[PDB]
Amino acid sequence: MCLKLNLLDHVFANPFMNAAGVLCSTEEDLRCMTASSSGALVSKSCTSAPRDGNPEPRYMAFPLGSINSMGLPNLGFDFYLKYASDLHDYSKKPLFLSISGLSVEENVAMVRRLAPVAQEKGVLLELNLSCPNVPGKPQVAYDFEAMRTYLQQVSLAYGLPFGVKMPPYFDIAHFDTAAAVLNEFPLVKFVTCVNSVGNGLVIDAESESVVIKPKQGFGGLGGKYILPTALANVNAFYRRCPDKLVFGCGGVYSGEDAFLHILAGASMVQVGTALQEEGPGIFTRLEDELLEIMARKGYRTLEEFRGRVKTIE
Amino acid sequence: MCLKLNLLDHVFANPFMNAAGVLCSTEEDLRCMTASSSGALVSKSCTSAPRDGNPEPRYMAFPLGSINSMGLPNLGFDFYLKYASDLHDYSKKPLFLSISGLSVEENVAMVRRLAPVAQEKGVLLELNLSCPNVPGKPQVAYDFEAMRTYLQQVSLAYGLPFGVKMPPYFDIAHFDTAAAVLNEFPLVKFVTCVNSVGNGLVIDAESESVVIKPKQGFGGLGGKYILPTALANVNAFYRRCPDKLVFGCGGVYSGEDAFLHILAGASMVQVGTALQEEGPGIFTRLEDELLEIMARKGYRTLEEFRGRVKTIE
Ligand SMILES: Cc1cc2nc3c(=O)[nH]c(=O)nc-3n(C[C@H](O)[C@H](O)[C@H](O)COP(=O)(O)O)c2cc1C
Ligand SMILES: Cc1cc2nc3c(=O)[nH]c(=O)nc-3n(C[C@H](O)[C@H](O)[C@H](O)COP(=O)(O)O)c2cc1C
Ligand SMILES: COc1ccccc1CCc1c(C(=O)O)[nH]c(=O)[nH]c1=O
Ligand SMILES: COc1ccccc1CCc1c(C(=O)O)[nH]c(=O)[nH]c1=O
Repeated sequence: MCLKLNLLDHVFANPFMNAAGVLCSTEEDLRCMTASSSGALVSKSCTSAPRDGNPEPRYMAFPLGSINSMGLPNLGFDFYLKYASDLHDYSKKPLFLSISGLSVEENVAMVRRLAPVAQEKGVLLELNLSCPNVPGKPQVAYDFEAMRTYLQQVSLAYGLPFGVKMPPYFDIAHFDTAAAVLNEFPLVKFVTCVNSVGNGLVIDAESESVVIKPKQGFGGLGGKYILPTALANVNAFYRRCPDKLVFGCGGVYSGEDAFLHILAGASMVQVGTALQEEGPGIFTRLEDELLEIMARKGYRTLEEFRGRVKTIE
Repeated sequence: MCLKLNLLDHVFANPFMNAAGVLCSTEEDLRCMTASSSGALVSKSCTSAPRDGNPEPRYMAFPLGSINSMGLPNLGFDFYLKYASDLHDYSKKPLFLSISGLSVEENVAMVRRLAPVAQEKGVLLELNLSCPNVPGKPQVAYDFEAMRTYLQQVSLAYGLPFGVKMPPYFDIAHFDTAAAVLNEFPLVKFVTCVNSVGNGLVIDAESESVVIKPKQGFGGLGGKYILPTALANVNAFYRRCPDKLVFGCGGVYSGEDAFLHILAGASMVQVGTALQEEGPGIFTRLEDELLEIMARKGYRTLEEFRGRVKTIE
């Protein structure tokens, strides 16, 4: 019985990894993720220049999940490119590098310089499209014309297989349109579903106050709130993009939740809120828990059940 | 100490009512809601002709909420219009009728017939701007030009104050656009935020199956999963639509949850999943709980805290 996978010309001990943003901003964080039992890691979504992000408090967690308006804090592209080129030990596990430029030109600038390190070292690009562009316009992946432009320019600039981090969608027409945009780009080899459920609002009853400072308390939701949303997106893109991989992200706290993601179509399974809350020991727990469900069911490998969710009649 | 309020030229014993679709389809259901302690009731969204809806199972509930793809089952507009005009006891509480025609023309035809009953009896119109999926196009409230058409045509055809049931939005630009549409229409006097979080997917681990039959298991989410989404929409439209009332719906299981909705800006507070699961007894509990939290805080009226959620400076 085993959790091994072989995809994107890399070998993974198990499907688990951090979600971009969690335990991945500093060298210390990336060393910690590398030392963990995860099957891979992704570095913090970066911009060309370092960012301090938004004022605190900017993340808060609760029994059913988390809310954040971090402001994209990160150490800048050059730091994560150096980590990929010179510091990461690729004998331990594969590395993804997430980029999240605030314009198409910023993305292009970065991926031009990532390319030779991807080619030589095998770091894998995740492009965040659940990202602001022009204020007053929707985020990139909710603006299909912008999304197409970003994908065309990054495809041309980078020229190697990459993946994309998607926001959740809520309307069948959007699933259809979004997947058709993605399927225009052969270099998009994996699709990570999902980024946060956007612009939720947590209010504390005792204090009568919102719980984060930026955006008058509005921020993106993760955790137990979003697992059925996550599963729907994984399965919608799994069905619509038969020549791509889907990676699942949202609401994973247990091996059971991972099993559901995988039944929906997930290859890799990313862990955000739960990892932020529990720390990197979560990965040995998730592995044990998933193996125990597999043993009970008689499944020996992940491919035996991946995408095999049953529908009714 | 009592929770009685006046809105829309009606008096309400308390801000609670059912959410459209729950406990409101049949004459029996409407009589049960009328006999309850709720401050108001709303009828099942209707079409011009009766509908069977989708195959069963089409609703399921879980500790964190519910999923549904009912398919707009309803007894038809003539039945609900007769209920409003002949059967409802207005001395007990106000009645809202929800309309959800499958085209603008169908909505116009229903509202032209409702108008004189509204004038004579004081029934209130809630226009549902959510739709079965049509391939190649989004739900009406996610297509802003379609929404503007619907509202223009209904406003002209009806000519009296009405409200609109909205799906959740997840993007700040979308809140700005949606609210600007709604503010073009002076007759839209209340906005109900929110309908279900669209097209989630619940999967059962043991059976490895989806839990509802229609739409390959996809359906709208309610209950605990959606409370921060609901609060965000309530507050976003409360801030954007100062000349309208906002009715909150989503995630209410307790008086504290109602208190959060009202802090965010809600005038009435609708109860869907929790009502389906607990039954109409829930209304007495919710009242008791809300009054208890008001007493502990020193609030004597709802106006004292409605929309007064605090932000961090
Ligand atoms: C503190 C925090 C920071 C985040 N930063 C990013 C980011 O920089 N890039 C990105 O793609 N997603 C980011 N996300 C989103 C997560 O990658 C993930 O998509 C989301 O939290 C849902 O997964 P979960 O339910 O496991 O939390 C962040 C999430 C959190 C909680
Ligand atoms: C079984 C069921 C049927 C529903 N039917 C409708 C409907 O006919 N019209 C409508 O406006 N909303 C309908 N809804 C949505 C609810 O009114 C409500 O917006 C949603 O369930 C979120 O509230 P909750 O978290 O309290 O469940 C339905 C919900 C359920 C669970
Ligand atoms: C400036 O970057 C923003 C701002 C608001 C919302 C989302 C982003 C992109 C970065 C990001 C953030 C973030 O830094 O707020 N949080 C997430 O949950 N996911 C993300 O992808
Ligand atoms: C989201 O509304 C839909 C979805 C599919 C088919 C019909 C509708 C409108 C009626 C409705 C339904 C429904 O009858 O399925 N369920 C909801 O949660 N909200 C509704 O407003």
